[PDB]
Order: sequence, then structure tokens, then C-alpha cells
Amino acid sequence: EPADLNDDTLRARAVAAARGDQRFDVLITGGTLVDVVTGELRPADIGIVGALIASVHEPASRRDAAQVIDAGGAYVSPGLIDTHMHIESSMITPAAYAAAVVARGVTTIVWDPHEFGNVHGVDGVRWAAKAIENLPLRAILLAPSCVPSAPGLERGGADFDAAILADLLSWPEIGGIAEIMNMRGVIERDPRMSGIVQAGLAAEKLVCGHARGLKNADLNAFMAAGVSSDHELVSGEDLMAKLRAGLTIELRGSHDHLLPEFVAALNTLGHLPQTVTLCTDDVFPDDLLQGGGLDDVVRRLVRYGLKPEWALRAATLNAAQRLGRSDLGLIAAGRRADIVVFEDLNGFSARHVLASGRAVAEGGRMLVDIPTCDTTVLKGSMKLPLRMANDFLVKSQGAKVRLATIDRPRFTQWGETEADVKDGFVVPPEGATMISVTHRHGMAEPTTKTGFLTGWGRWNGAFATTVSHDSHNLTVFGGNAGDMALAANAVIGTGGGMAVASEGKVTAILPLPLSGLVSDAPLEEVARAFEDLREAVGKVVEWQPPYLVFKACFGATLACNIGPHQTDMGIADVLTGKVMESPVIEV
Amino acid sequence: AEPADLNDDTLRARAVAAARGDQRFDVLITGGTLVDVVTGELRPADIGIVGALIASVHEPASRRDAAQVIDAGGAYVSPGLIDTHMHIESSMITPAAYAAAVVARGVTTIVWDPHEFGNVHGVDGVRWAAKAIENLPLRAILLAPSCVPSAPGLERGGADFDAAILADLLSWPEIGGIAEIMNMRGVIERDPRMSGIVQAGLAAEKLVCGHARGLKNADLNAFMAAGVSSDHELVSGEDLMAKLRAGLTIELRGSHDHLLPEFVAALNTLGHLPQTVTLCTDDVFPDDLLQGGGLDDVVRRLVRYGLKPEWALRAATLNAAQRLGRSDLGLIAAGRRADIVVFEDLNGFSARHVLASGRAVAEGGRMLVDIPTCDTTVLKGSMKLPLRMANDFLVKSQGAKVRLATIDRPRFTQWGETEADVKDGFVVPPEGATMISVTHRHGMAEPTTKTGFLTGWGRWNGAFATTVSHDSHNLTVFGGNAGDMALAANAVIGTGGGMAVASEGKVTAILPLPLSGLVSDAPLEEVARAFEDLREAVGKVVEWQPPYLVFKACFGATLACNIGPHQTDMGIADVLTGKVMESPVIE
Ligand SMILES: [Mn+2]
Ligand SMILES: [Mn+2]
Ligand SMILES: [Mn+2]
Ligand SMILES: [Mn+2]
Ligand SMILES: [Mn+2]
Ligand SMILES: [Mn+2]
Repeated sequence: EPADLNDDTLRARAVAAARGDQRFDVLITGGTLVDVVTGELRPADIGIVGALIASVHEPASRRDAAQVIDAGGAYVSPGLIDTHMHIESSMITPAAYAAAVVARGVTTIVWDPHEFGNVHGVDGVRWAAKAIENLPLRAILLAPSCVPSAPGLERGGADFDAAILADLLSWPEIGGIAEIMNMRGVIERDPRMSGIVQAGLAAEKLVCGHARGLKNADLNAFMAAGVSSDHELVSGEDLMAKLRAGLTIELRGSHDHLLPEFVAALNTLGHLPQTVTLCTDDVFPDDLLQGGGLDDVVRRLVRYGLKPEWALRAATLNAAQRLGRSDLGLIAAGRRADIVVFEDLNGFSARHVLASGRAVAEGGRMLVDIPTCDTTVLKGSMKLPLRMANDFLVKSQGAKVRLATIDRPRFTQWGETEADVKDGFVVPPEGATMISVTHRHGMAEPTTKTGFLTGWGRWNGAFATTVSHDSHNLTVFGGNAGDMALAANAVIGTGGGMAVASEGKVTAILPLPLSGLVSDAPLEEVARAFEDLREAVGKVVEWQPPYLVFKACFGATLACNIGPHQTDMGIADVLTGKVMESPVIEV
Repeated sequence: AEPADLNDDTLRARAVAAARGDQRFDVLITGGTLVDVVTGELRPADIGIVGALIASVHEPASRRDAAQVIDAGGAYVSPGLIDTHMHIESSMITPAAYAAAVVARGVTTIVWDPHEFGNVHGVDGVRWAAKAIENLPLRAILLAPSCVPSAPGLERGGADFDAAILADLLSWPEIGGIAEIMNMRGVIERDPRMSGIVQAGLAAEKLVCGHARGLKNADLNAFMAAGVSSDHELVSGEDLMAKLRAGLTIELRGSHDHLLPEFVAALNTLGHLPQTVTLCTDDVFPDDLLQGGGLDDVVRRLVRYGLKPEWALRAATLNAAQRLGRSDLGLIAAGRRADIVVFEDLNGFSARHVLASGRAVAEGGRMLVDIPTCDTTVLKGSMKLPLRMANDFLVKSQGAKVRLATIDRPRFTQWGETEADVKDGFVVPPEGATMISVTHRHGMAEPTTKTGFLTGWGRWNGAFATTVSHDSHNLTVFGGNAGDMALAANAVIGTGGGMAVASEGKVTAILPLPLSGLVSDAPLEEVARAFEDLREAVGKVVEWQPPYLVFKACFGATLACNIGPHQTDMGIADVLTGKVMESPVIE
């Protein structure tokens, strides 16, 4: 690709059909074309020969095709393109991800496999490549750039230097470097991050960014280095600033409450900037099943008042432009027939989906087989023995200690509190929730490291997860050691996943036997298990939106973020490079 | 070597350090209102530049930090202009002199199809083009001439390009794709030669640029199914709308002043600037270049006719950079190339400053740097034929009376027939008829002057000889008498090529074009001034009737690929039948 489009026999045939001398393979008839260049909705029929669109012409003027697809009463769009996403967050395999989003009209994704990368390293990125190769969904890979996210502060399953990055950039499956979240290293010209960027520039592929909270001087410096896109948009003003700065915007639907501000900001401008694309970022399996993938970013934007023509152009032509793929994103003679027929421009229900000229879905149902990929290398990734309640408690000598605390959910700061000591162990003080992290990849000693969170409500029980961005070590939150050991051991035994315990019983398990990140069960089952897990965790603790929510359970160990975080090494501070081994300050 | 030149480690470290505030900029542009071509806003900003890079776009007056400060106070800051389809040869001057004119007006990149030198000298001509642009402050991306000669077997130029030659040209790093394919029919009909040429463009993965004059509907679909992806030949506002709907890159040209109203209306009515619209000059005479002059004048005229400055500049910068796959161009943003023009306002587009790759190249309409010239040797000596005589211009026949074929009407050529007396040994030019005599002048054939009889060209009390005659450029002479035709013809032969007027036994004006017969090595001032006088002298010989019976018609009468009869160096050509009439005498 796109040399498959350029075959002489296929071109002669596409041209002869366009001419009216040969029939199409496929005619899409009676539809209204979403013309993503002019923004018009206009009747046209579509003539397709093999993987090419051969003609865009007057309704009902041709009737000669091997196959006719009825778009009467409906709308014809280029298939949708997601510019930034992670299959792993949906908790299923790439084949199951494909069956879900292709039936919804998604024909191209840009997949940063950094979760698999942190677990299995380069073999992770290889599995991802293998797994996409014969899907009806095109998947362009990005090379994970920050593994682990904070070198020297945490240990995942892998470590990627400038050389590993250059080697991944050499792969034809890899379309650039995946979101660079070590912003300081780029801006301050740290050797490792700078070597990675330089590799990205030397390969002449995309260098994708994570620019959360970057403003003014810092952003100019992030872009001067070569970082050229961002999805970490925190507000309508942030969007405008980032547009003005000249970044390609990867507009995500994963923070839904921000979509109305994005819409108001763009409507105030009066035109959709050609640098705006859409992406899903990280979609949970229940939201994937019920809402959708990239199609739901289109649907939600429109729901919030963005013209369906702007939503679609962002999801098609602008994204193809970003990707340098002038075969994609546009229903035009000479382009690839990745096409979706939508019942209307509010529900975006896909009546038909073609990928490279072949009908692959109808009415929400796959019409073709999706090849699976052997998952063996992903199994057996929990490499630690079962935990003891005492794994969760902190040893100390005296009878009263000063304790460092990790203060506030999400916007973390150093705290301090007091605690009694009994039986050689510290006594979980009032207002504190334990966070315990254990290296589970076998690259380090499996020693449970426990910290004391503050501002996380009162936990009556525990939650264990093997999804824990980005090191994905075994991570347990709890109100008492006993329930933390039940939850931990349940996910160890299933080979990874999530579990809730309360009052000496395990109340919910979601098995994620692949890498501790995903499951091979069908989406419907993973979705339902996830809702039940959310139900069960809800009985353990009262959420206080926003910030003190369930999702915060997967981000507490993300060591590259500002402020203290508990990791599998201790409490980490990226600003100093200091890992605190024990939380006991004194006594 | 671009854009790897931007990617050097020590340059990027310095750009990053400067953006951060730890090191100074090499250049600051201060006080200006930035034209943000992404957002469509005119918004105050200052610009910081390191080496070839824009290192920073920041709050006005926040940095004073620079090796040189360039003042934009009271003015507008824009990306340098990009011209997506043009021919230096039309302006009758060298690429160095063209560079001097347009650089000083803020045009920093041109896309040049050198098919005039190509038809005259073949590959050596394309080769001389690449050499001459090498170290100009003007970037020029070359396109490979696609149609040489324009209509094989109907005319003879100085060269013949098949698919193998195209494939060779396409491997040059200087070549950005295939130049305007004007043999539309050979593409639509899958002619073997045209098809191999296109297939060679698809195989190189470079641009395939079109000429799609009068193509509609099925024929337009076929031309694009072949892979042709841009056009500049827009015949109306509705043709503009239909080519935009069809998904072509538009090369919106100013070479046809009278359509601009239609184009502006169709775009204003649409209500946004589609991102596929770019601007081009196509063919600019030296007087228009000098008074006008280049891609700046296309912005300037569109604005004056009612296009928003913001759209005109977007088309001139970002949209072209996207078409060209050059994400270092077309936008003032940190991490892109510092090609920048500062405009006094958005009505005059007067260029206060111009920078190229971070270097101030022009100020106040004057060049600040040396423009290197190129050895013109290969272009000399291109008139390969003996002097003409009266008799070269008369048609030898046998009877007393004769049925004569005529070429009726200028521009919209159509077959005619008239009666003519034969005085002595030659046809006597019938009343209302003007001679067109064309002689092969490249030495690929005998220099036999081939004579036809035009109708609808006024009455000629004299002759005009030209060695510029699209696209084969043979010696082309128009006139009412043979002695005046001889003299005009021999004048331009004697100078090595050019244009001359003769009337009543006297040459009234001569413009030498000793370089290929197409251009001169004299300053633009002189060429422009000679060209005006030449126009004045020809006005004395025949009375024009706009449009159509105009002086420019004299340079398009032999273009054989156009529908309708045309005198060529071989006889009367007709691309509809594939036939050459060697004598105008039917009977
Ligand atoms: Mn991110
Ligand atoms: Mn992400
Ligand atoms: Mn992650
Ligand atoms: Mn043309
Ligand atoms: Mn042209
Ligand atoms: Mn020409």
C-alpha cells in the first residue's frame, strides 16, 4: 500500500469502467454523498473496480456492475480514521477490536501499542504487528516512545532506548513515533528523549506528542524539537492555543464533558481548521460495545452541535492528510474505496462498510472472517508468587511514626501524617487508603511497595489491577490488608486482570489473561464483566467526581506525571529523580 | 538536501534552547500581525528563528533576545508564497532573473514544469533547469514534462519522451512529479504511451499533475481513475465547482484575468476555502511579471476581486505545502522552515521583508543577497536551419484555380474551404486569408517551411515571426505578404531565436531570445520593455479584436494537441483523426 492501487491491469480496468466501456465491480446507488472537500451533501452514485473508486457520477446514470449496494435514503462517507488510539485499553484482542469498529465504519486506526510495549517490550510491538496484518481494518503502528515512562523510577517489562526506537522506525508497519509524554526530557534536551526524536526526524515519519499542560515557551520548545501533534486538550482555550501553535490536533472523545467546549470553540471560528483530526485514545470495553469507536467521536461531536460535515471531514480527509495517504479519506475517483454508508448524519448507523472495494459489514454485522493471532506469548505474564496480608503492611521499629503520604487523587502532592505502630507494622491511620505496587514482570524482585494515599475516601475493601499505566505492575488500593490480599491473589491466579474484595470476600473478577491487559473473551462478555466490576468497586468506596473516580485507579502509578506516585520501587518524584523506598519519614 | 537540513541535531538543540529561553534567537520578527493560516485569524505575535527553523511563535515583546531584529510593526507576517504550477520560460528570462523578481515579492517556492526547454532540448533541457535552480534563494521543485512533443506524429519538436524517459526523470531527487498532462485523450483511452507515463508516476509515488480543459463527468472520472490529481484549466465558476467536487487539487491561476470574478463568487458562495485549493501563475509574460509580477500578483488580484486575504494566503501557503507533502513549508509555526514574508498590508501585498530558510533575502522590494547564475551554453545555437526566402512562404501548385483548405477562427479552430487563383507558379493568398508558415528548426527534420491559410485573423500589413510557439517551438511566422515574412523570419534566425515584426520591407521591432529561442539573458527591465515595444509594433500591422483575436493567439496557433486543425512544421494536424495534411490544396 498504496502500490496495490497502482497495478497497471487494475488501472486500465478502472479507467475503462469510468469511461463507460466496462462495468464496475460495485456500484453504490441512490445515496447522498458527504463531499468532505466542499462540505456539500449531494446525490451521487459510486463506481468501484477492485480496491479503487473508479468513478463519482450522476445518480442512476450507470447500472452496469457485478454487485450493487443500495444507499437509497442514506449517506455515503469515506471510511473513518482514528488518529490516536490504544487497542489495549478496550481490553480485547485486535481481531475483536476490528470486528467492533469496522462494522461501525472505521476503516483505519493509528495504534500506539505502548501497553503491550511496556509488558513485553519489542516482542510486544512484534505481536501487535503480527496481529494486525490480515485484518479488514488497516492499522498503522506507532513506536512506543517512553518505555518505561520514567526511567530509574519504576520497572515495567521493558526499556527502550534511542537505538530500539530507530530499529522500530525502520519497520514498514510503523508510521512514526507514538505519543511522547516525557515532555520535560524533550523540552530540556535530555539525551534519551532527544535521541528518540532525532531518530523520528531521521526516519521522516510522524512524531506524535502528548502536550498536557504545555503552554507558550514550553510548547514552542516541544515543537521546535519536532513534535507535531497532540490529543491532551484540557479546554476550549487549550484547543485554540494548540491550533494557533500549528499542531495537528487529535481530538479525542475520551473526556466527553469537554466536547461542548471544543464545539463552541470551533463554531466561533466559522471553519474547521484542516489540522483537526479525531481519535478515540483509550476506550473501555463497555463504552466500546455500547457507544463505539471513532464513529462515536463523530456521533458525540454532532450530538453537541458540530456540523456533521465538519465531524466527517475531521474523521476522514484531515486524517488522511496527516498520514500522508492521498488514497484515503475522500470519495473521489482515483482513491481507495474505504467507504461507509450511514443511515443518517445523527445516529451514524452504518448500513454498509467497504474496505478496499469489498463489502465487509452490513447492518452492523461483519460479512467477512477476521483472522485471529496466536496469543501464547502474551500468557503467563504474572511472574510473582501469591501475596500475604503482611505484603501490604509497612514494617517499622518504634510505636509512632511520621508518614509521607501521596496527597490528592490525580493532582498529586507530598503530604505528611502520623501513625501508630503495632506488632512490628504500621497501623493504617484514619483518612489514609493504601496503595501497594508489586513488580510482576520478573525483571525485578517482587517486593510489595506500599504507600499511603490521602483524599481517596474511605475504602471498605480493596481493588487490584494489572492495568496500571504505564508499567502495569500489580497495583492494589485498599482500606485493610486482608481484602487487598484477596483481590491481589485473584488477579495473580487468573494471569492478570482486575478484582474487587470487601469484608473478606472477593466480590468481582475481570480476568485479563493476555499480558494482564486484555482478554480473548468476546467483547459482550468483557463489557459486562467490566460494568459488574464498576458496580462492585462502587460498594467499596464512595466516588467524589471529578478526580476521585474509578478511572483514577489505573493512573496512580504513572511515574512521568508531576508530583509523587507510588511505583514498584517506592514513591517516585520525577522532578528530582528520587525514589523514596519507605514511606516512613521518621521514628 | 531538504528537509533533512532542518533535522541536524545541533541545530535542533539550539532551536530548542532558544524557544525555552536559554539561548538567543538568530532572528526576531517583532511587532507584526501574524496571518495564522490555520485559524484564519490576524493575531499579534512575534517570531523567533534559529538557522533555517522557526524556533518560536510567542507573545509580542516577550523576547528582545536576538542576533538580528526585523521590524514588522504596522505590517503582516505571512508564510512565503508557493506557486504550484508555472513555466519560467514564458517570462522570457533565466531562472536567476526570475528568482530575483519574485523572491523580492515574497514568493519562496515555485513548482516549475520546464516543458518549454524540454520540448526544445529534451532531457538536456530538463537537466539544465535542475542545474540552474540549484543554489537560488528561490526553492524550485521541478516537474517532469509529460507530453513531448504534445501530439506525436503530428508535429516535430526537438525531443520525444516515452515512459522510460519519464521513469528516468522521476528518479531525480529534484523532480517532484509529472508535469501537466495535456494529452487528456491518450489518458482516458488508455493509449499505451500516455498510460506508461502515468504508470511511471504512480510507481515513483510522486505527483501526477493534470491539464483537464473541457473534461466533464465520465471523461473527468477516467482521467482521475488513471491517477491524474490536479488541474489548472478552469473554464468557469461552475467548472471550478465540479472539479472541486471531483476531488482534484485546484491550481487556481491568474493567467486568465477575466474569470476571477466567477471563481471568487463560486468560493464566496460556497462559504469556505476548500483545502484542495492552491494558487499558481502558469504563464506570465515579462511585462506582466515586472509590473505585476508573480504568485504575489495572484494573491493581490484575487483579493481585489473579492476573495478574503486570509483565504488567498492560505491557498498560497498551507494548501500548497500540503499538496507538495512538505510539512516544513506553508505555515508560521515552531518547528517549520523560516520561509517568511512581511506584507505592508493585505491590499497591496507590498513585501517589506522576505526571508528564506531563516535568512533575510529581500527588503523593500530589493534583493539583499547574491543570486547565482548558470552557464547558458547548452541553450545557445538552437536555430538549426538556413535563412528563408519569399518563396518559403508561398504554396507551389499546378492549376489556375484551386480548392484550398483554411484554418478558420483564432483559438476555436475549425476546418474551412475556399477558392484560390494560382498566379504564376504559386497559390495566390485569397481575400481575408492570413498566411501561417511553420518551419522545423531543431534539425530532427528538413527545414521545409509549411504554409497554411488562416481566416478570422484580421488583415496583416506585414508579418510577425516567433520562435516561441507552444509546444514544439518551431519557427512560426504570420503575415499578409511573403517578403515581409522572410524578413521577420530571418531577423529572429539571425539573433539565435526571438520575435520580430516586419512591415513594407522593414523590420520594426526585434526581441532576441537567443537562449533556446525561448528566453534572453538580459535584465527583466529590458526584456519587459522590448516586449511592450514588440506588442506596439505588431498592433500597427494588424488590428486586434478581443477576445480571441489578440496578440497572445500568435503563440498558441501551432499547439497540436488542441481540438481543431493547426498548422505545424509537418502540415495541417488534426488530433481527432490522427492525420497530417501536407499541402493546403484539396483539389
Ligand atoms: Mn496522552
Ligand atoms: Mn494515548
Ligand atoms: Mn498507557
Ligand atoms: Mn495547461
Ligand atoms: Mn501550464
Ligand atoms: Mn508550452
